[PDB]
Amino acid sequence: LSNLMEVTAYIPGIGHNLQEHSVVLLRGGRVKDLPGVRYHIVRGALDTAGVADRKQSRSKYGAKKPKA
Amino acid sequence: QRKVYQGRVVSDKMDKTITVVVETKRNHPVYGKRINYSKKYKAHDENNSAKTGDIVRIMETRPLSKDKHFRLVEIVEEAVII
Amino acid sequence: AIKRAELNKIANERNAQQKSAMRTLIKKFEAAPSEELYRAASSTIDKAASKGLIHANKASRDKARLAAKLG
Amino acid sequence: YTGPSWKQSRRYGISLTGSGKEIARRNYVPGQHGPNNRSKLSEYGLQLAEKQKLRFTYGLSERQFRNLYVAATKVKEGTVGYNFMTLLEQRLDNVVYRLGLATTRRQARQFVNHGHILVDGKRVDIPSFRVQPGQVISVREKSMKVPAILEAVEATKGRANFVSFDADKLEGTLVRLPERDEINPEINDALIVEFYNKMM
Amino acid sequence: SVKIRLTRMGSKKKPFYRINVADSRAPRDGKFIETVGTYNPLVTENQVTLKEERVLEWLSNGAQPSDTVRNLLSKAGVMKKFHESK
RNA sequence: GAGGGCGCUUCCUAAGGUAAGACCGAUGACUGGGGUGAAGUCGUAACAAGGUAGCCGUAUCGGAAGGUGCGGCUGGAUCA
RNA sequence: UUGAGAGUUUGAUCCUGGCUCAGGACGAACGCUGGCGGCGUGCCUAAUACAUGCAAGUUGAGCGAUGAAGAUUGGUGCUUGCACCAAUUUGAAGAGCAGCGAACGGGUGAGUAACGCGUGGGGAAUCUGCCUUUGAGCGGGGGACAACAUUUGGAAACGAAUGCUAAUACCGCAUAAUAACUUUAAACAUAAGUUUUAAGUUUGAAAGAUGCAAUUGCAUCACUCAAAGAUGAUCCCGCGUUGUAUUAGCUAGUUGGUGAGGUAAAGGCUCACCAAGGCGAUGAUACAUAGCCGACCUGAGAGGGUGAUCGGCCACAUUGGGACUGAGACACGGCCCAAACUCCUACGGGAGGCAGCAGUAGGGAAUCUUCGGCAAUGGACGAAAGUCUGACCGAGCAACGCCGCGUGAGUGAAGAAGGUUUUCGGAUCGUAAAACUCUGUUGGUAGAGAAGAACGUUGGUGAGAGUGGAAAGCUCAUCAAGUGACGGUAACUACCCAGAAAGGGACGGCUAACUACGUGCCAGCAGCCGCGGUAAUACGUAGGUCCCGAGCGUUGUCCGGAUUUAUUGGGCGUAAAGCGAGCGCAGGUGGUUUAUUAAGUCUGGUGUAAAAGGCAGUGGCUCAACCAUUGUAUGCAUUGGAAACUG
Repeated sequence: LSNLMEVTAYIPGIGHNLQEHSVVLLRGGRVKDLPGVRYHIVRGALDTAGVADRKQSRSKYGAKKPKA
Repeated sequence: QRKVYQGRVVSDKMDKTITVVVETKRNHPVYGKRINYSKKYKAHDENNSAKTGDIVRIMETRPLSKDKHFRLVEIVEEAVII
Repeated sequence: AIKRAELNKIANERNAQQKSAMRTLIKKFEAAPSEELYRAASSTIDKAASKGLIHANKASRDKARLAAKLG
Repeated sequence: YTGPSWKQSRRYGISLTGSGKEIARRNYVPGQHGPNNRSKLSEYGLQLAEKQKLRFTYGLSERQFRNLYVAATKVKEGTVGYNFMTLLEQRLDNVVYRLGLATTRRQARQFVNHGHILVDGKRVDIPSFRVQPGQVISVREKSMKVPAILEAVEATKGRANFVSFDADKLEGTLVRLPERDEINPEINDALIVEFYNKMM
Repeated sequence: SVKIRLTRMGSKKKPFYRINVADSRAPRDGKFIETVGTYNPLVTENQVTLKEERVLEWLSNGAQPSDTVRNLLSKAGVMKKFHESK
């Protein structure tokens, strides 16, 4: 954060592919169970893969409608 | 020539200029009661006939010079100092 | 920026040069209660008359002082 | 669009006169929870239930429904519910459906939507054309000899109120308009209007 | 100094003019004085709102009609009324 | 000769320098408090008349809960 | 002209009370899905920087003047006509001197916190070509000069010597005086004062223009300049137009007076001189922040909130500052200066600013395309013709929004083959269903047509002024005459096969939609309560379901609920709270009654957004949505009455 704020925001889902020097989208999200946060991270983004047919929307966390 | 205002002067000392108090009660949109407000208008003195208590009246005309917007020509109300 | 530079310089040059031919026409001003001298000083608005810029109320404001003891 | 009616046919047991057919046995939602037991509802559940029976029985969409249903919530003449349910017949497939020719409103919407029946000089591509009373409905003879229409729609049947039924030319003219005195399912402005129109 | 013109007001293929007395300086879609009449030539057809009064006011003051506006005044007889004042 | 550009100094004068600030941000060795997390360790307090009931404003002595005292009130008791 | 809550300190309740959330709107993005057509809209973003096009010309009805004519006659050679003598004009773009908008059109909100914005008055502060149109002549001569002679310089840039034309240039100078003043009287006249006539002043032209023809005079225009209207401006004032008094004393031309310069004008508008005030604790200055308004999203309204896009005003033009011209600019595409970039430089010099439309590079959520023409207007000149216009009209990009239809319909349902659960039954497919009968929404193809996108300026006829004059021309009452870009454009026939054309979110509740289900407080899910530690409707997981759709859902913003600043529509004993108590400053409130007053208060006339927008109606891209229209609806204001209340 270039504006002197938290070096944290939550990565949802199991696992992640990113590393240092990766552009990271910024969900506006809060979890009471997760201390010291203000923001979350948009998983299910341009830099995100996953496994589809999820029982919630099939397409977050890096997924689509399954092309078979 | 046209319009009119009314009120006591603050400073009855200056030359060819004198102000006026304003009573005007204008509305507060929340509270509803129209509230007094005192605008000031420094303008003409004829012979500098300045007295505590009197009221001069304006003229919508050429302004005299800087800050002298009307010509306070006619002293319609005349009081006596105490 | 096509020919309007010429529209600026030929006009500004020509009638500003007329204004050079108007400065001491206004001035070199003695009192001179003379009919012809006040035909000069009164004529100052009307000395070129098409590039003389005979202007609205300019003769009148130039007749406040001029008429105000023109001589 | 063109979805089934396990909701109308099963979650109410009544596919009303957008289709009209009472369905057969096994009135639950089948597959899972078909051999299983019942459920319950609430005032939300019958706001829900009434908007889905009146909306989803017919063939209406919700975009067109709630937009033209605020446009049924226009005036303030006391009980607006006459102006609500009065605009249940003013779609043309419902008009032919109350001529009794088409089996469902979806059939007259199909074969009126195809540009078969040319209602007064226009290739009809909206069967929710907003109907004005006292006007005729011109029906093309090609449509009158469509074999799906010859099978069901030209296969004549009884006829409702409020129109004139040209059995020879399969036409109609809206005489009066049906209303709460005429049509009666459990229509409630609290349920549908207080489900949609600024829930209230 | 003073003119009288149309007003482009319509669809991609259904325009609709609206006659407004104007100037050489006047924006024909923006700043105006006051429109006089609403016009549609070829639908359906020769459609116009006319009052034939404020055109006489701004011809007492003197304005400039447009093509179909001037020809509309020849289709209004007020130019023959200028023969009458003549 | 008049007048004229140039001839011809000044006025205002855009910018740049000067000085002595003030404002506001960034920034900072070390450092005061506060919050968070351990579940170390010190302690009996505050809670029952909670183990000297307190609770204030104030002075003053403690590692610390805290104490001593000035005066006041129950948001205090056995019931005085 | 209206009104729900949820889950939450809950050992148990109420109340104070916060936290939770549904609904809608977005110049939004994102995972998915992306059908079509119509209607719209789209750097909110770095006033960042710009190779890349276009953005304002005009006329030969003034003028110079090359070229074509050979305006082929002149030896028109003898080539059997022409190399030419080349007859003087279609004289060729017919360059460049002249006029016009140059201030259009168009953006961009950087700044700007109040005469800027939006109302009302006034020129007793004023201007106004371009239009309507009044008197009104188109006097009067002269002279350098663009171009052309033309010699040069210079790397270019850019000039210079050099004489002369032309003027639809200039200029003296009588002729123009109600213009301004010079006068003499005053009806009037208001602190200033305004207003009719009573004596003297400046100076005009394109003697032009095309022509016409003639009672030899008639049309388009500039100065003659008024005679007004009209337009578009000028400044002053009333009104409301952000927060910080941890934003206190502030102010030096400051504030008055006189004079002068200016101006279109009163005006420290300036400046000189002489006076010392004035503001301000009922917010002046200083700092942050802001383009403003009509309007518009939400709220039942009260309102909150925004200023997008549209329209108006204001402001700006890399930055800063001047100033000429121009009727009007301190001027996106004027100048000059500086600075900052950049380019060329042989280093001696020159040149420019996309906050114009495009488009490029920046930076993101944020590309409209480096497309056509101006017919459909709009403006500019031009007698007209004509000309140009990245204005506009259109086409193409964006599901970025709004609408509208749809991918099948009808019969036929058995649990049917089929999936899954399964206590082994039952159950999906719910009216294509497994079949059957057909059909052309949108698209298949053949395409008939192909959307009117359209008015006369150009010529004729005829009428009027009938223009000493019919001429000619002008007014404008007719016909002929092109009115293209979406174009074979929407629409329509032949309609092809059900065949080409529906997915997204959600299921612990919180609000409707739970069992197979690895799990085992594990991984993960979540706005709140939360969960998951062995069979979790929370999760991964399949099936069934719950809501929607070419859009779903997610967060980013805002409104509501929230009465959660409670005027409408609070509380103060303990739950947050009465100063630690007195005065007697403002300020607030007023025992009774008589009368005036109408100030406020109610009634009537007057202003009111050009508009656009609501309440209705009409037509229509069908009908849709929404557009076009038509009214209605308004402190926008000023003026008569009312003494019932207050003052």
